[PDB]
Amino acid sequence: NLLVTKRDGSTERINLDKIHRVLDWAAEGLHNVSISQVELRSHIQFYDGIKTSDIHETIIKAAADLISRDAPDYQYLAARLAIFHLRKKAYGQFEPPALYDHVVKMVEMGKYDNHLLEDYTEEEFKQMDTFIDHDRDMTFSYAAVKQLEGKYLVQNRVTGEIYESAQFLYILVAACLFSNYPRETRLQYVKRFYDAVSTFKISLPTPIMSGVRTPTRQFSSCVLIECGDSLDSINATSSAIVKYVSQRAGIGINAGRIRALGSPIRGGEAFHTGCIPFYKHFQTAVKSCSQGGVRGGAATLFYPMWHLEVESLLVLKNNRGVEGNRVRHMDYGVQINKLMYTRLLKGEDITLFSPSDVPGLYDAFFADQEEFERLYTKYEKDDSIRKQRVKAVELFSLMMQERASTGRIYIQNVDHCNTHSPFDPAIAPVRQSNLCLEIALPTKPLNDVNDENGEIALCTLSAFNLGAINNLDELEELAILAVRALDALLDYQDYPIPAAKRGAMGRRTLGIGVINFAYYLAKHGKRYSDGSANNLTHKTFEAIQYYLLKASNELAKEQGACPWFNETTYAKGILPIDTYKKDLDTIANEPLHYDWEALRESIKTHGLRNSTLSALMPSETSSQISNATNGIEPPRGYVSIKASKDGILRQVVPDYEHLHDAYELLWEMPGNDGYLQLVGIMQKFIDQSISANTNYDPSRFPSGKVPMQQLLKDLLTAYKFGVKTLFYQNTRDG
Amino acid sequence: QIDSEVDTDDLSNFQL
Repeated sequence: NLLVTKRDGSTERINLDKIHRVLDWAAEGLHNVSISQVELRSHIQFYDGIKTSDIHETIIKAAADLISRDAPDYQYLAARLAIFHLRKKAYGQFEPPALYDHVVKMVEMGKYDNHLLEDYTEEEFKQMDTFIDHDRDMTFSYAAVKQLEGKYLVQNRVTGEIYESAQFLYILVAACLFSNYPRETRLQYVKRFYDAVSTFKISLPTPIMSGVRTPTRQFSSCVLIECGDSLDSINATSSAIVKYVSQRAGIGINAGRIRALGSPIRGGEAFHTGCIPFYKHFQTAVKSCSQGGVRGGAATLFYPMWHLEVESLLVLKNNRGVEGNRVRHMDYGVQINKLMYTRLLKGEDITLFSPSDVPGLYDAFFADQEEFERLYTKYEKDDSIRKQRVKAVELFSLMMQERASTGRIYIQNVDHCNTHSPFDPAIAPVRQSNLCLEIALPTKPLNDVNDENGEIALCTLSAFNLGAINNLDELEELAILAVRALDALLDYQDYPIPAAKRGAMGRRTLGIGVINFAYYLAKHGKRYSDGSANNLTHKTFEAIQYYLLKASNELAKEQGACPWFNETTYAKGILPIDTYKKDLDTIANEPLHYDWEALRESIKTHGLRNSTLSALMPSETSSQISNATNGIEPPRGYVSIKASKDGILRQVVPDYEHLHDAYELLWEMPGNDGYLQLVGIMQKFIDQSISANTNYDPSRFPSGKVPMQQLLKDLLTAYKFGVKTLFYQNTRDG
Repeated sequence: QIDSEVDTDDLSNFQL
């Protein structure tokens, strides 16, 4: 008989034909999927009085467990089944309610913002409902649905109730972002943005995806804080971190100016103890709202290579040492410039100084390399200055050894960040990066949490899916929607600290990047390691930068340039194509295809809405939702395995069936040269920076040990092609 | 595992 129990807890008789119908429905259009195979595996686990929800979970998992490279279409079979179960779970039926009724109910329950009902009329919601296509939920993959259900869809985390479906999320994010638009164009934009996000052309960050439409206003994910050399600034920095990590933001801290251990105690401020103690205080601030003082909340601290305590700073995450000299739960970014690299090449020494003892040096390091060398050589000979000399080879090897063993000791080439940038280094120099090393914005130290003369950088992100466009001229529409939606967001969100508001309203900085790069290269028949993708990469990143500046320029015409537009190089008629590292000319010969000189003039005359537009970030979740390869990285394998409460999550790279031999997997690359050239070509056009990785496989080297020579050679190649920063170092576990 | 052996004579030619 097999009794089935329902949601109200009432008994009906099992209906095996109904189940089969759903399976047959879900399978429509898929290849190599056996409905019988799924029925055999799930029916055996049924029993008298099994709830209906449990039947749904059982068949979902059955299909999920058959996902493989040989039958990738199980990804969709499981997904559709999952979508079906979520529909019934939220609406009690498959067919979603009308938009207007849904929004009314959610506003009354306190789950949606009430401004939605004030900002749009019932007729306008009826119009919006005709845009929605609920059948687009049938295009997700199983792993995507799991992320949607896990961290995007509005739900009751305690009771496990899901209140909405993907398409209401997409339509309402659009509705909120363009709510302040004139009624003559408002809904035309709403429809276009909804089409772009629901068909995976534009990806949005997690915070936006889960919050916009709900009553919250906290959407910042990266804050850049610069700390001055004083107890008041140390306290302000610390207070600012606590406020921002409680809202789940990644922090990027510049603590380079703090004077060295021993330096003259100046003002009562016991700076006799040096950097370490204060670094430990920033670590506890970063972990202040973390479970058991270690999980959640992250930061990357930056310091110059010539700091007098650099040798103690470089081994802070070494897992072998006294607790009083170790700050293990933060990542560090070392700041280098051309002079430092020269000393290494010539086999000379590097002189270490405390920032407080060398007037003008620290600022010169970022804004003027000629003045840096002048001051640096002067102070080397000045006998009144406290200093220390170390062999450049020793310092560079100590740094690289720590980078290699932890993977988390990053590099920032400060000269490249200021000679090739959107900002004028005399007025607004770039002095640090963020958590994942792709943001590069100007900052100013605070003397108090509420100091209005300080500046904290924030950046709003998003990305273009290179696997969902047919030709590069589709980026014109996409760039308009991406820029307009994110610029609206800058006025929509809250700012807990005055200095953060200042930078956002002054410069209106954005960071739009790409996902699915590997897939894109595979379908064009190119690889990473042999130089075959150089010209296509050049051509592709010229289109992205060109259309992003165009959209921003059009927006400034309409609504005015950003208040501090005059501090940008763009304001003086200087473009990315005028300041790139000239060595790039030897590795790419593609011509420019767009009219940059027409654009040059327009920017000069009407200005830009946003000071920065592009940045290439990492991405795990966004890419999962659109079944795309992460950011610009090569896949580690054809199938991704992730752990979940419900089971093992598998995801097959896009179009594996036809492109398995076209892909070039991470550990198939012979080395980092090909990849480092592509990053250099991308950096010619990007406003900010890229999260570049370096990868090494021990089994490709004699005795299973990566030679220091190879590590330093790749460091220098990166520098030669204009790479601004370097993120993770991946070493193989084989 | 790394082999800490740097040849400064080999790196010197490099052009930044």
